[PDB]
Amino acid sequence: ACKSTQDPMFTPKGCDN
Repeated sequence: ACKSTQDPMFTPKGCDN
């Protein structure tokens, strides 16, 4: 269970996908 926070240092592959 990951936090949904889409930013330049965050990677969406595996969390917000």
